[PDB]
Amino acid sequence: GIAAIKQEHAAIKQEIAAIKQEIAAIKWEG
Amino acid sequence: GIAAIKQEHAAIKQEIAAIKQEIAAIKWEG
Amino acid sequence: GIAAIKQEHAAIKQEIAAIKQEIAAIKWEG
Ligand SMILES: [Cu+2]
Repeated sequence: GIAAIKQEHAAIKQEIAAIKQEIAAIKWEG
Repeated sequence: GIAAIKQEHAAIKQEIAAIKQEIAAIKWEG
Repeated sequence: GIAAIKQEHAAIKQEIAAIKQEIAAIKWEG
């Protein structure tokens, strides 16, 4: 139902935030 | 409700499109 | 409706998995 969808949004939003962190590291590490 | 979920989909979809643009720049800039 | 939302989640989840594959290739190819 709606609650299930909202829980999958939050997971997707955490997948995206981590991707953004990896992208930053690819550009700036070192 | 459903409308709220659809508005968070559209935001997620814009987060992803920008990520794809940054990935392209990482590979091809210069 | 809910089914439509679930179909857009699955698409988003495939967009993310491919992004993760491209990120891995950027780091490790070669
Ligand atoms: Cu969603």
